[PDB]
Amino acid sequence: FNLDVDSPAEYSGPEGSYFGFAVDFFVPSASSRMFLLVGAPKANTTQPGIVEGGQVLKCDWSSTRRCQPIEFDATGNRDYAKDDPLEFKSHQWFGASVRSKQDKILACAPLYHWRTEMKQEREPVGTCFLQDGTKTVEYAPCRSQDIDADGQGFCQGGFSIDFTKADRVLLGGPGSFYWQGQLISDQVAEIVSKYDPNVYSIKYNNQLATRTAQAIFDDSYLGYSVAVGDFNGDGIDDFVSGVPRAARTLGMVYIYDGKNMSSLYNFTGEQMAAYFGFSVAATDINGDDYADVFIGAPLFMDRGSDGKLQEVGQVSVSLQRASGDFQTTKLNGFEVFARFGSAIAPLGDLDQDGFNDIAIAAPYGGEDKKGIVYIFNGRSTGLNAVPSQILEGQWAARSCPPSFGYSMKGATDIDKNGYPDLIVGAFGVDRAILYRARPVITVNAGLEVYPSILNQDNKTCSLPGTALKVSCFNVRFCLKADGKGVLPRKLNFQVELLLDKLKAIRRALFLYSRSPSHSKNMTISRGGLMQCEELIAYLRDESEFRDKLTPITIFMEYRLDYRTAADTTGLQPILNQFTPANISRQAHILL
Amino acid sequence: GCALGGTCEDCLLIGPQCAWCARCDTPANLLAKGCQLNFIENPVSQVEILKNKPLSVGRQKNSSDIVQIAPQSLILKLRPGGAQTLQVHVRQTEDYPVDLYYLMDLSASMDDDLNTIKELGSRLSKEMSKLTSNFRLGFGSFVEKPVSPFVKTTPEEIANPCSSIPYFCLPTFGFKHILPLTNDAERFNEIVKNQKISANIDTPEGGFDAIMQAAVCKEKIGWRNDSLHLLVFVSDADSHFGMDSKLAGIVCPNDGLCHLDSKNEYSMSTVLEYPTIGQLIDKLVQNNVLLIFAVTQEQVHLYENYAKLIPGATVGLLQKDSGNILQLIISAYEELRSEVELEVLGDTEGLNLSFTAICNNGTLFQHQKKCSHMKVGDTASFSVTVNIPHCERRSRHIIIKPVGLGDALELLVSPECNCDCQK
Ligand SMILES: *[C@@H]1O[C@H](CO)[C@@H](O[C@@H]2O[C@H](CO)[C@@H](O[C@@H]3O[C@H](CO[C@H]4O[C@H](CO)[C@@H](O)[C@H](O[C@H]5O[C@H](CO)[C@@H](O)[C@H](O)[C@@H]5O)[C@@H]4O)[C@@H](O)[C@H](O[C@H]4O[C@H](CO)[C@@H](O)[C@H](O)[C@@H]4O)[C@@H]3O)[C@H](O)[C@H]2NC(C)=O)[C@H](O)[C@H]1NC(C)=O
Ligand SMILES: *[C@@H]1O[C@H](CO)[C@@H](O[C@@H]2O[C@H](CO)[C@@H](O[C@@H]3O[C@H](CO[C@H]4O[C@H](CO)[C@@H](O)[C@H](O[C@H]5O[C@H](CO)[C@@H](O)[C@H](O)[C@@H]5O)[C@@H]4O)[C@@H](O)[C@H](O)[C@@H]3O)[C@H](O)[C@H]2NC(C)=O)[C@H](O)[C@H]1NC(C)=O
Ligand SMILES: *[C@@H]1O[C@H](CO)[C@@H](O[C@@H]2O[C@H](CO)[C@@H](O[C@@H]3O[C@H](CO[C@H]4O[C@H](CO[C@H]5O[C@H](CO)[C@@H](O)[C@H](O)[C@@H]5O)[C@@H](O)[C@H](O)[C@@H]4O)[C@@H](O)[C@H](O)[C@@H]3O)[C@H](O)[C@H]2NC(C)=O)[C@H](O)[C@H]1NC(C)=O
Ligand SMILES: *[C@@H]1O[C@H](CO)[C@@H](O[C@@H]2O[C@H](CO)[C@@H](O[C@@H]3O[C@H](CO[C@H]4O[C@H](CO)[C@@H](O)[C@H](O)[C@@H]4O)[C@@H](O)[C@H](O)[C@@H]3O)[C@H](O)[C@H]2NC(C)=O)[C@H](O)[C@H]1NC(C)=O
Ligand SMILES: *[C@@H]1O[C@H](CO)[C@@H](O[C@@H]2O[C@H](CO)[C@@H](O[C@@H]3O[C@H](CO)[C@@H](O)[C@H](O)[C@@H]3O)[C@H](O)[C@H]2NC(C)=O)[C@H](O)[C@H]1NC(C)=O
Ligand SMILES: *[C@@H]1O[C@H](CO)[C@@H](O[C@@H]2O[C@H](CO)[C@@H](O)[C@H](O)[C@H]2NC(C)=O)[C@H](O)[C@H]1NC(C)=O
Ligand SMILES: *[C@@H]1O[C@H](CO)[C@@H](O)[C@H](O)[C@H]1NC(C)=O
Ligand SMILES: C[As](C)(=O)[O-]
Ligand SMILES: [Ca+2]
Ligand SMILES: [Ca+2]
Ligand SMILES: [Ca+2]
Ligand SMILES: [Ca+2]
Ligand SMILES: [Ca+2]
Ligand SMILES: [Cl-]
Ligand SMILES: [Mg+2]
Ligand code: NI
Repeated sequence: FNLDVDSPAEYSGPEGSYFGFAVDFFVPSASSRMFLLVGAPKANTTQPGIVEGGQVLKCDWSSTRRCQPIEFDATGNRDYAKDDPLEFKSHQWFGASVRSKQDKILACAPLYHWRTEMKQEREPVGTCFLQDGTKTVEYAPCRSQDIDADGQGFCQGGFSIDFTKADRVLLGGPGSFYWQGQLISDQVAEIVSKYDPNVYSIKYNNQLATRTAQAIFDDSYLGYSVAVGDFNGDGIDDFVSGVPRAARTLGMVYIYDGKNMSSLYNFTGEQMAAYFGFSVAATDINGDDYADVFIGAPLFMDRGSDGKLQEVGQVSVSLQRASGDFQTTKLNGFEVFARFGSAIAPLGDLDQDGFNDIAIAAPYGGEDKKGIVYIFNGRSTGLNAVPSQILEGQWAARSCPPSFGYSMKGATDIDKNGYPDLIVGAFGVDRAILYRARPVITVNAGLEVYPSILNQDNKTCSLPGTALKVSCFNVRFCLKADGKGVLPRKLNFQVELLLDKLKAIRRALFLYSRSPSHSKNMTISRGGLMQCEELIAYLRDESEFRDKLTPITIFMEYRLDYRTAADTTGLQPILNQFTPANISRQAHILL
Repeated sequence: GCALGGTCEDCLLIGPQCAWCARCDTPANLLAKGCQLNFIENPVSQVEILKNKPLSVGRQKNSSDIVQIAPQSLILKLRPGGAQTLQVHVRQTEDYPVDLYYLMDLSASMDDDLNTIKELGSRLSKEMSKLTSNFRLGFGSFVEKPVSPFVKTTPEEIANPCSSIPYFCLPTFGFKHILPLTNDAERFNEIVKNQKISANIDTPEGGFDAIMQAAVCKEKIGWRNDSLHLLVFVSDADSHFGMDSKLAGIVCPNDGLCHLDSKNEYSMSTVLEYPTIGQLIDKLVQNNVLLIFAVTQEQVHLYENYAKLIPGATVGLLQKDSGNILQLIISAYEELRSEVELEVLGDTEGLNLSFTAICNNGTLFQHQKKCSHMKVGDTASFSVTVNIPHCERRSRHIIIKPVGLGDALELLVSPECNCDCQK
């Protein structure tokens, strides 16, 4: 609920390059500045005789928003022999998947075709280019001696990639072994050390990969999507992958052990052709230090009040228990044909409340099908099913839908405000937008009315102007506020009070002003004890009203001065969601 | 609990059983108060029949004199919270026009099939002549999106996709509309002989692209306005759907529009994704097309589960040479002659509806809007209960029609929240 939509960072690219098909953060070690990584897989390159080779742009966040293309490979197609090309980098979709870890950047080209070293073929094995601080190598694990469809010829390795916490690469290729799919994992050390420009089929020793299976497992698309997290409690990140066409288009999600490639758990879809396994994610949503599995199925159809099926999409939330079981909870979409659940991106603790949050996008929803991203907050019980914020696209379609939210990435504090930020990609209109999170203010208001049982014949407090005394009482309100991250130590609030809020004749009003209302500016300090201001209010004369039954409700309301409490850039903080901005007490009459 | 709520307008909002005396109380308790009937204002839910033409049965020589649903037009005034049950009666006529579109897989494994279908058009129209006087048949073909990785992209394999066997095969194509449906069954036979097999594919094929185009392109296919729109899907393998084209770099969703070029060919088989089942349903229902899955045993269970989601869709076991396709179509036709299911169009995401099927005379099914095992001429009654949760802005148009039939019942659901004393 704390994402700034007023003034986000808008990045763009060359038209038709699909700028925003893949987005990620790039933060090198220590003092070095922050950067954004946008993949434009249909972009023209300076590579000799190669049309739409694709490129990944390193977008700058400081000052101007220029994005300089990263040079992974400037060379053209190498030759197996004279006038006999070995590879086809044209339309290879380089930058379709961009993953970053510390200094390391990993981009891939799923549609990279390759000629067999034996016969003249054109097989899409797919390739990747890992880049360290200084070094830059090529990683094509499917480009091996295992040829044709039955092998890893149509593997399209790099279709989905991800890093682990132990500096290990997880790569997925859907087309291996007659589209059974395959998960390949290599150490980043062997990718750079065993690299050889003269060798096209590199054999790795410490390689973890899924073996070929029976013919019944064909057409499964294993490696369509990937994610990492610990699930057998050994410290090592395990492999999670979506298998959308498994079990006769029912959809499955495999989990392999990230140590020896052994099957741990696997989920299964409930509906036909809902694409169960299109997108997977792993993040601890309930704050129990256990990785929780998120699985998307955007084509899932749901039954409405009218008793009519409607495609809205569904995301299944499987909470991991220490017992080993999962507490699966399904979450449906909101708009029809919006494909809710296409992209699932963990946000870390967006509001810094104590529980990690997550974002789920519906790329083809909203007015004019611009795109919608929903933000869901985590809690002790699990994932709060109701979204706390809705991010809307702001750009119309040219020929292909804007796809605002088709690919996104968060959980990275780029402005050092203490709150993780979010990048949303819209390749349909060649855009990438960085939303900044706002500081969260938790305020504990208090209101005391003593005594609450008003005696109408008490007449204690004297009333200025006349000799007639009136029955009176005290109204006492206190304000305390405190937040986390970077935020002002001085906060200005505007406190407003209303006596007898519900009732018409007003039966009670303050002493100094003789008015039911009272305005008071209040400058409270962060983390300090609640400063409190007390005021005297008196009850009206008996002859001025006959309503002795209705209780007199004392109402207080406060609002933060966002203008003066704003950041240097103009990033205004925000009050917490569930905490009410107004509380009320009441008083009675003995009658 | 009307005594705690009540404003005359707000008095009626707190409950459908509440009323205002021009204090908010039930109309029964208002009489005890002494409030007169003309003072008691109750915008009670009610129906107003506009067009209730009786069901016309028997062979009707005049096409514009056939009525298969009763009533036809209903203005429904509903109170927020209150409910109303509608009696809808549907019955199929004896002689009704029939459109058939033979959509066939042209994979190399369908070669032996082609040698048996060579004289189907004449044979099919012969038997269908017994059942209906107006029968028009069309033809279409599909294989797969001609893009990697679905098809090999080497210059020799692009020219001849069966070069490895070797065998003479035409290049892989997405979908080719060939014959607009017509009465001439002899023209059908000539075209089947002219057809050639394309690539041999053991992977799922791009059949779904053809279905979307065969349903949306009304003019170019030639669907008659008041007839059964039968679509016979003939394949021997599975079919790709939705985001399966992400592997090919196709990331733009199907728009559910017609894209047959001047050559009658699916021009957007390299631009748009495969249609999704959610999409196919929305278009097959809107275009009133009844889909028939004629697949082999290796695909029956799979396509059986597809047909459960698609209203009006059935399946059938096809032989390896497809020599029983005539026996499948007619039997599938007779079943549709026995099936009567209801549809609701243009309704609300927020409106709740319930259906009870009244098959025969003394059989009443709960939570069912479909009847079966009924001979042609038998009546089928349904009870449709409509309720509005809130108050809403204005009236909304809804349509209740049978599956496969052109006849429809229009519903004008207009809410009421204002009081007569406020005028
Ligand atoms: C998650 O979900 C996945 C999906 O189901 C599960 O992963 C699958 O698990 C099953 C169960 O273990 C696996 O089935 C096994 O497959 C192996 C395959 O071995 C292959 O290689 C052998 C040579 O190395 C070869 O001999 C095999 O061929 C045999 O079988 C074919 C016909 O099937 C026959 O023609 C041959 O002549 C051979 O006889 C094959 O190519 C297989 O060896 C296993 O056999 C088990 O069962 C037999 C029963 O008689 C028994 O005799 C064996 O000793 C052995 O116990 C078994 O069938 C499947 O391969 C997995 N799929 C993938 C993609 O990996 C996974 O289990 C789920 N996880 C969890 C936690 O549940
Ligand atoms: C690849 O590596 C993995 C992990 O490094 C290896 O997994 C180990 O498998 C061996 C057996 O093959 C296990 O050895 C056993 O451990 C038992 C532990 O207690 C079991 O019984 C408990 C009930 O009393 C039960 O609750 C518990 O469940 C736990 O493990 C399950 C998986 O095995 C998991 O699904 C549950 O959620 C829970 O985590 C145990 O089953 C012990 O009692 C036995 O006598 C035996 O020694 C190891 O413990 C596994 N290591 C783990 C789980 O970390 C795997 O074998 C490797 N593959 C190959 C081919 O070597
Ligand atoms: C409690 O605390 C609140 C703040 O939280 C205090 O509110 C502020 O009070 C000060 C006075 O002490 C205000 O400052 C004064 O504002 C006068 C407003 O004049 C007119 O301004 C508008 C036109 O100019 C504005 O708009 C144009 C664009 O149209 C801009 O270009 C300008 O820069 C201006 O923004 C008119 O539309 C408007 O109707 C006014 O007639 C100004 O004339 C004075 O000279 C002085 O600057 C301050 O504006 C208040 N701020 C807010 C947010 O309300 C409050 O006083 C405190 N109470 C107590 C008791 O201390
Ligand atoms: C990367 O550089 C590429 C340069 O090759 C860019 O490719 C361009 O892509 C567009 C389509 O998006 C092509 O437009 C086409 O135009 C033809 C008409 O061309 C006529 O002339 C040719 C001879 O040149 C002839 O063969 C044809 O038959 C036509 O008579 C249309 O028919 C097509 O439908 C399509 O609209 C451009 O032609 C093409 N450029 C070139 C130089 O060919 C690509 O866009 C660049 N990438 C990005 C992201 O910008
Ligand atoms: C009649 O009305 C007057 C006015 O509200 C009431 O006076 C109130 O009395 C209470 C109780 O003494 C005061 O609270 C405080 O109690 C602490 C206890 O130590 C004491 O230290 C404070 O000095 C103060 O006494 C309250 O402030 C006071 N209010 C005012 C405006 O003077 C009185 O109690 C009522 N009498 C009856 C019988 O209802
Ligand atoms: C007093 O605070 C309550 C919250 O405790 C306010 O209730 C809001 O009511 C609106 C009604 O449309 C809801 O949309 C909000 O979600 C409610 N707030 C919360 C935090 O849930 C109430 O409006 C406040 N009273 C006044 C006069 O502002
Ligand atoms: C078919 O009926 C529709 C009304 O639903 C009408 O718009 C269309 O013009 C009609 N076509 C013919 C050929 O009568
Ligand atoms: C209004 As009626 C008799 O068609 O249910
Ligand atoms: Ca682990
Ligand atoms: Ca957890
Ligand atoms: Ca949180
Ligand atoms: Ca931030
Ligand atoms: Ca055959
Ligand atoms: Cl090339
Ligand atoms: Mg086939
Ligand atoms: Ni009381």
